[PDB]
Amino acid sequence: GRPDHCANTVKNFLRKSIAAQSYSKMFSQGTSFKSLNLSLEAPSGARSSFRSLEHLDKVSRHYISEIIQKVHPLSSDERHLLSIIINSNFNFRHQSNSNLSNNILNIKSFDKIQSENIQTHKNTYSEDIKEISNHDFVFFGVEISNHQEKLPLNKTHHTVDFGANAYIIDHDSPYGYMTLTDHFDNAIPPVFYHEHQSFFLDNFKEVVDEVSRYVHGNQGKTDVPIFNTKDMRLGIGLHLIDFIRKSKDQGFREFCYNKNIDPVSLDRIINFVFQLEYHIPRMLSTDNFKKIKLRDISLEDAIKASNYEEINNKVTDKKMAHQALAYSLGNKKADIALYLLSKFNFTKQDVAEMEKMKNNRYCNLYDVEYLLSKDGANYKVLEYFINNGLVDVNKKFQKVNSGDTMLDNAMKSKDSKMIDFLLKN
Amino acid sequence: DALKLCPHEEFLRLCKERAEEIYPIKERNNRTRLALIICNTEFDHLPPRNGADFDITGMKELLEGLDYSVDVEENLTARDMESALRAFATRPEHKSSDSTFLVLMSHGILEGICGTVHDEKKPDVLLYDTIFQIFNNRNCLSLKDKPKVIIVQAARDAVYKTHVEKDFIAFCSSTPHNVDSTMGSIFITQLITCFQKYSWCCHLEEVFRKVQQSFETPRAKAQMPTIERLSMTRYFYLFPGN
Amino acid sequence: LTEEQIAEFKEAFSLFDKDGDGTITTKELGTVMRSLGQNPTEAELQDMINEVDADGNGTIDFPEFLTMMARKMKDTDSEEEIREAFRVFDKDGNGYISAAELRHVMTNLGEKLTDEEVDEMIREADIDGDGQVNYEEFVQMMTA
Repeated sequence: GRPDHCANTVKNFLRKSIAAQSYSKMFSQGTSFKSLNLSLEAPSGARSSFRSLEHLDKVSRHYISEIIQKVHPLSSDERHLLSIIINSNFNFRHQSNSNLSNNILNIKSFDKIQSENIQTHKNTYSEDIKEISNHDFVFFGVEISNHQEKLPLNKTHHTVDFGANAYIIDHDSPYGYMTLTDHFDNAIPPVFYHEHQSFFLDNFKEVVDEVSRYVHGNQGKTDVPIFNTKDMRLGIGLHLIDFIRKSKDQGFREFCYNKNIDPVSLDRIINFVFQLEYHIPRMLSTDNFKKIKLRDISLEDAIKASNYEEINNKVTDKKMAHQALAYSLGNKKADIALYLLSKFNFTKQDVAEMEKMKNNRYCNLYDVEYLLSKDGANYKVLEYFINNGLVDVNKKFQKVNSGDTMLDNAMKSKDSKMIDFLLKN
Repeated sequence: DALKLCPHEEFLRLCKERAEEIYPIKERNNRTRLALIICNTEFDHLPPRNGADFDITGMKELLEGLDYSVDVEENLTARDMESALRAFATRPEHKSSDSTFLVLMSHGILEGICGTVHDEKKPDVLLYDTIFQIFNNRNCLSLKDKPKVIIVQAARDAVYKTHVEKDFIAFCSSTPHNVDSTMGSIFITQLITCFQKYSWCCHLEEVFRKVQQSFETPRAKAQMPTIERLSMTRYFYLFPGN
Repeated sequence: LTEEQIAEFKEAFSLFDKDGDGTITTKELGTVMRSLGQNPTEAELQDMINEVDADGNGTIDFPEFLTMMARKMKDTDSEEEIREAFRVFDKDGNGYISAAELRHVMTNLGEKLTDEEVDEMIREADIDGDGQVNYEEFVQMMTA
């Protein structure tokens, strides 16, 4: 009844609206949804109503009913495991090579980053962005939390290490959604690709060849189960008990049906049988988080992630700055390149020494002028290199596409700004 | 370093005893072996191909360890690819050479490889038959009766040909666009390693067969590389280090 | 107001009747409720269990469960309540709230949240880019 209560209702409403926009994008721009009878109409006006959220709840109810009818009678061990998973809370992990956390951890979605850069044109849309359109969601791996082992229990999602820094949150988001695998890839790999394969190889048998299986709804393959935050635990548990009943390894069955099952063991089982993926709409900004540095990162991964801290630590000499600027131009990270150009003063002899770099991939393969002209993103640094006279405009390439000049790369990328710049200079 | 070299005495012995069964080798002195790598990474109307730089560098270093001078062309249209191959075939260093390698890497269809400005509504493709025509015994006298190796990596009457398209071999990979590594390709990586460890003792096709055997796992048998348009009648020992 | 084909609660309930009795145990109530995405406190659980037959040893039938879920679902905030919560901060009576007014409300009142989050939700409230926020229109647009 206090004014705080009304402000809380207001902000809950606005967060609901943000999530509604994200889910409307996903359900209207997703081509795979139309074949599965799960598609949704586009927003009539500028924004979308809560009908995307009720559609999310409807498809969650659909998948819950599909898995409940598959096993309506439940045994005692099945229901005991179901209660264990229903009452267990999750940790959600996002891995990146970038520094996403200071006093506060702020992770943004793909679409938010696009809208923030305000690049003039839209490059060709990738298949995932088109088939699932989950690109306004921050993605997370899922682990069990009632453990006191080292916090990153699992370090790989779809056998991919998405970064050295692991950011972990311990609270469910009210408007996130869970899938049993990747929303794009609905297949789990063989055992040789699983991180914690040693435990299962040592203690379990036929599950090794039973675990690699398309996890799909009754509509068939490519039917990815979607569960909302309220229904996720039940769906996870029911699909898990379906798989366990299908399994012939009695050891695995009685391990996952142990009444006093270990939480870390349960996480191993859920990371084995499934590869759960959690999605929080648009941004994720909180003060309650844990940051774990799993490993050191390479200078090139640092340039790609724009991790200025690791860059400054690793780039201390001009010979290392040559590598850094090469990796910046090759990976089209113009701002990092300009930071390096201000912090280190580069001369023409520096570019000559960069041309001789055989350790670096980009400079050993390509001419530096080629690297400057390849994409419009490097325009600024190109400008810097030409206004400061570090490279001559009419220089003919001697490594890749020999005989061509930077004007040719400009005409390939169809960037009129680069063409005008090169023509007048 | 990784490329194992064939001992010189074995080179002499195999050239003497099985000369009628292998392609002749020009002396390292005054030899001008050339190889060409065409690779399209950025496309106007198609998804980008990443990790191609790793494959370019690996293929370049391997071909140079095999004593080939490598030309590398990137982001070319189909017409520019045809012109580049035609120019390479009229390169006259091939007269002082004994073989050639053509590594073509891009997206592709069944009929040919895709250029940069390619779309389903207006296609931009270099046909494989065009490639084999440009280098046949009639249009490329410098490489007549010399082995011609075409490594292709793609994603997603005519009897005259059988008389003029001689001494060709094609090793083709057709792994889909996204299946893997952003730091390489499994086909190019396996090829480089098999060359590095088996070129010293086995001929080109034996190395190709060992690549194929490396793809015999149940998870990789689907993307097995294929040997196509074999016009060879002798065996090509690359005799590395000689 | 009233429930409609949300009797799918029964499905969840039926996953937890060990016997065909159609009877869950009191000890399981919370669990079953958490199966439906609800997080009842121990006080609410005790109040619900005392309403149901206390004498019977862990005997809750689906009629009683559905009666409890009826209130649990009818206690969700309504559209007009959200509209009133908006109007609490617009003493102008104009029907609009300044973007800075809403920002001050969210920074110095309610549950604390990061400034980037308040920026995102101010962007959501500020459709046109102007200082105005038509709360009536916005909440009506969001409620289908």
